[PDB]
Amino acid sequence: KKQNEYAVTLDKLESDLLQSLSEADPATILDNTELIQNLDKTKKTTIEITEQQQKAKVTEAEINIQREHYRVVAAEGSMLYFLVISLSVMDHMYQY
Amino acid sequence: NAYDTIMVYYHKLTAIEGRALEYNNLEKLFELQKSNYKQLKDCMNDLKNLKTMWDAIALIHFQYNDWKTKPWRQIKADILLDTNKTLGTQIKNLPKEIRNFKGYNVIVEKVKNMGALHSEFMEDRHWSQLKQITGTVFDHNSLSFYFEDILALNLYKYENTVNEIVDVAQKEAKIEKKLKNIEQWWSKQVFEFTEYKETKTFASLDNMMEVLDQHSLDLMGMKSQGKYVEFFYDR
Amino acid sequence: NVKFLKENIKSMIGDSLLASAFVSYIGAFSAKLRLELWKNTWLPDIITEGIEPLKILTTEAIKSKWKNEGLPADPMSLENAAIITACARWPLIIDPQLQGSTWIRGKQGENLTTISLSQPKWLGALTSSISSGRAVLIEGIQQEIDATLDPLLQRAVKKNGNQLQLEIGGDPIDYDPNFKLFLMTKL
Amino acid sequence: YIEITSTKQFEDILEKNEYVLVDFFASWCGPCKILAEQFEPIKKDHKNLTIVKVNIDEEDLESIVESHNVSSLPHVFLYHKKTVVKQFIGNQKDQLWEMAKLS
Amino acid sequence: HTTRLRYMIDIHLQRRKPILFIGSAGTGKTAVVRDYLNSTRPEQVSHKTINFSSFTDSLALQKNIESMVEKKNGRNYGSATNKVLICFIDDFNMPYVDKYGTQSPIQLLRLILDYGSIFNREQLEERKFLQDLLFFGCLNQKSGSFTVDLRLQRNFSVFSMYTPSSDVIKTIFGSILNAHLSTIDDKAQKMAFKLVEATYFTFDKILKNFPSAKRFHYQFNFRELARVCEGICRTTPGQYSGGDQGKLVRLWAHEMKRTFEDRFIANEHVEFFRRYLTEAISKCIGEFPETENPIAEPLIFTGFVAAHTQCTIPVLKRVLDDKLEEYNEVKAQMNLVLFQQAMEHVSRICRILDMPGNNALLVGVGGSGKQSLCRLSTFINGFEIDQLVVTASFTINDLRNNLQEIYKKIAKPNSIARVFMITDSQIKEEQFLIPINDMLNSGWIFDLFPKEDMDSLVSGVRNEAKGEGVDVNNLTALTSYFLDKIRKNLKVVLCFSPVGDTMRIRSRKFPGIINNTSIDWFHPWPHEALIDVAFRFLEEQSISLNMAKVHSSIRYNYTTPKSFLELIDFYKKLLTEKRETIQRQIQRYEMGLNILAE
Repeated sequence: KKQNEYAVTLDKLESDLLQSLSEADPATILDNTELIQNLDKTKKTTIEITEQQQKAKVTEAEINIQREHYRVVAAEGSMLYFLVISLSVMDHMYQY
Repeated sequence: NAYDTIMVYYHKLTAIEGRALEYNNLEKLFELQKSNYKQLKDCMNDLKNLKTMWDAIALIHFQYNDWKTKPWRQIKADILLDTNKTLGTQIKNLPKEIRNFKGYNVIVEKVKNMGALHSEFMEDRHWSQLKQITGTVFDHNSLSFYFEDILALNLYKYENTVNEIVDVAQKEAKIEKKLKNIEQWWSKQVFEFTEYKETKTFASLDNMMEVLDQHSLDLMGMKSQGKYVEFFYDR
Repeated sequence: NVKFLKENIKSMIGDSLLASAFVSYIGAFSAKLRLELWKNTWLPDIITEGIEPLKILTTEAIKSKWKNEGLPADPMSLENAAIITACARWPLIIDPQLQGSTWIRGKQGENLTTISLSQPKWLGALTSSISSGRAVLIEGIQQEIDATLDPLLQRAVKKNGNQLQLEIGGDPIDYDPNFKLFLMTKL
Repeated sequence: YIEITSTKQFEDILEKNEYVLVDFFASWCGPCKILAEQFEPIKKDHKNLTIVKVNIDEEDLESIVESHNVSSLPHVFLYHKKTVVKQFIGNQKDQLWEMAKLS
Repeated sequence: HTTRLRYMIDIHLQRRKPILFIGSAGTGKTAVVRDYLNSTRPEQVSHKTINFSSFTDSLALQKNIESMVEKKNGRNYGSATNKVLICFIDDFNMPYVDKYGTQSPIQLLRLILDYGSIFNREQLEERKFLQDLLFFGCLNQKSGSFTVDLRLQRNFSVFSMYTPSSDVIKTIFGSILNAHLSTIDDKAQKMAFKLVEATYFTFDKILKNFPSAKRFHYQFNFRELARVCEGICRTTPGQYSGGDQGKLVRLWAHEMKRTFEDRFIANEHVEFFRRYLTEAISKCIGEFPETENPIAEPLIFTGFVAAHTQCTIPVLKRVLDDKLEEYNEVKAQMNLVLFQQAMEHVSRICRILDMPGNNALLVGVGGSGKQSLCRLSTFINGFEIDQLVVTASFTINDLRNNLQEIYKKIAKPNSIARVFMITDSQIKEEQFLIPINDMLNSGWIFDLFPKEDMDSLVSGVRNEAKGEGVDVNNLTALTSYFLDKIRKNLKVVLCFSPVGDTMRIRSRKFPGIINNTSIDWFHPWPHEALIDVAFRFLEEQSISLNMAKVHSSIRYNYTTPKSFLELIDFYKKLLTEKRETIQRQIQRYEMGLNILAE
């Protein structure tokens, strides 16, 4: 959920990139100090995206190491469940 | 005033056509390249003519004028498909000179300008809508008949305003019919009583109940889609 | 980034037709069927290829928000999360088990309703839904289609003055551009 | 007087007859009164001439109108041996009589 | 065979004996009845004929019977100034059978035959009789027209026949050919007759293979082949350019394709038929006369003088564009592309309209506007168009009011009728199908226009009939001529979906549908036309191949041709919006560069 919100946090940067020319309507943009800070904000996100890439690599690699630990019995219990769900067709009352 | 100038230069062109005819004679005498030179007879054909098409315009335009006189009921601009711009298309089909002469071209400009509204579907509200949307300040459409009003308004250029008024009117059409049922079929009905052991009492309830519920269904289906609700909203 | 795009216009030709045909068609065929369709993605006629359309559809961010809404981490759920983005014609949600509907409901948690077919207020809840500009879900399909919703099943958006309104039954009901609809079947 | 609304029949009239005086006319008036009351006398006086009356207002006859390039409703044409000899317009009794006399 | 028929019919009429006959529908038996009746009428005795539907019972019999006369022994029938009255049964097995297999008209006939009587159904002793009436009729075999019960045929003498022979077909239709070809340029009698024997040979083999069991719409009939020979004599009769028999042979193959390629279902059928057709033409005459005719078609517009006979592709393109624009002038436009199959469909509509009296069929789904193509084609035909309005009050009374309005606007103006359109959805009440069948066969309905309505309708049509030259004294030739003109005016088109299982059910439920109309297939979309629309919409080549190849590959398990139209729209959108998003991000990157550089 945290790599989830951070990739959405990039969307705010995508917004603040777009407004950099949009909010000022491409006028009197030179003397506006707010854009400089918007550029500095883009630098913050650049390392925030850099935090997104490292976390995505270190965690999700570990997540798969955690997921495989049981995966085979999951897909087992998966199709085992669909099979026992299909038992009701050959006899009424055989619903779980 | 244009005619006179064009008459002088057309008489010069008649000397032209005489000389062109004598040069045509010269090709008949000795072989030459007559087909090489684009000699048109449209000019001298209009010299002999153009009263033809001028009176044509007189009849299209004095139909416009007899129509400018047609009273507000006698005019037909919308139950008439298109006499005005049909005849204008005729003028356009007529030769190049003609469509360009601004006798024909003044009446063709008028045709493109002028080029349902008198049916049951139309109502006073649609007449006032015509007034407001056409921007016409006249007690003319909103009153009881239409003449010399939305020709002073261009009929073809604002044919679309008239068209959308026709459209909202033919959409209103269903309220012209279906809510007459409630008032007729209700007014021709009365409580009915019958004696139940020395007491008169309402009876034949089924017909009255269907009457009332059909009334309500008409009211619902009317308060539905059509903005025309105002035609019987109070009822 | 400009360089990436100036190529990307040219790279957009071909692979885009492929995603469009599959997303419009194959949304309910077997997964194994879709695989051979991607290996048979008209390769000698589609003339980049290492730009597989599963990633051009969405980003990890939108998939991410939907996980928070309860979306599975599972491929088949991912392409189903991609087909719901397309809303030209209303969806048929074949839902052999429930979490598909639960996440869709988890994803639709603002203005919404749910009506069964054999419902007394069925037409009234229909009218209130289309007039309010909300969602609506239908689950007990009984594997059948109704006649009175067929003018609503198709985009019969007729002009009624400035407003757009539609016939569902005797009452001619108003549309709402905010309104949406979904269904759900099981078997 | 001949009253015809079809171009093909007008053409066959011209094929089979020697002289034809056609009056394009309207069921309404223009600047002056109709010549239809003076036009039947000229037919009754010159039976050697096929005198035709042709009414532009008819939609079937709009074809004859377009073919002869007739635009003026009152339009009297003199044809001899299938070809146009003369044409004038306006409800002009003198012009109609001159055309009939020189037909 | 019909000479034996004549021999029988003469003595039976002298005996005033009611008889029947067994024979396939579409075997000109109605026409034999017409021949005999129009030969014998001559103010000696009146007549009447009646059609049936499954939802017909004794009721309609009593009404349509009880039309007219008051004699003694209560209201009953009397040949005032005549000898007897006669009625005919068009279709016999048509009326519905209960689960015990009985029809109330059969029991009404029990009563009428054994007693010469009737009981009016209003609650009284209103019990009337019959004095002079004769019954006749005919019917095809058991399939799917039911068997007669022995209580009936014991009182009705019948006899059988079977399909005519090659010598008979040659006799009649080659006699018609003698007439038509000897009228103009008779120097080709031998090759024409040999063309007709090629027709018979191809017919024989295609019926040898393909059986009517393949689909319900499979049938070959004498009246079909009569329509074929009539399309042959339809040809521009002048055509004084007899320079190649190949001209009339290519025209004839055009009518061949008109007859059969519209009906063929498996393209294997078309392969077989074209193979056999070119095989016959080659065993017959000529070198490459018909070896390939994909485009060749005798059209009408722009062919005759000032029409605006065969013509060419760019001329067709220009004239169809001009007529489409002229339609857009007055009516709202419909710019579905003029692709070659659309233009072929337009020409099919043209020839169907060229055929008057009878109507045709359109078994094809919507989506594309087939009704809009009908609007365009009927606009270039310049005739009147109409279509019923669907309401919640979809009452037979409403159809009847529209129909009275229809008959007023068809009889008083004395002009062409309004060409009609109906779809499967438009007709919810199944009872609406019966008056439509009456439109199909008679073109009018009993008691929909009662006696005073008859007189008021024919008032002005009478005086105009005296103008054209039918006397007022006949008074029956008059009314027959009037309804004949009504048929010459009316044209109707019926749209269906081929997926509809109940299409076959209602075809068996109504014989007028399959007999009157013509079978045309509307058919998997023309792949070439798909390519055409694809590379045209580039206005907004390998790709135009590619998407159609995709659709042509999806066929394995399941596929849908219509969704390919919606996929064409879907990817047209996707192209627009994806290029637009590409532009949005181009501008975002451009302004990133702007701020970078600044």
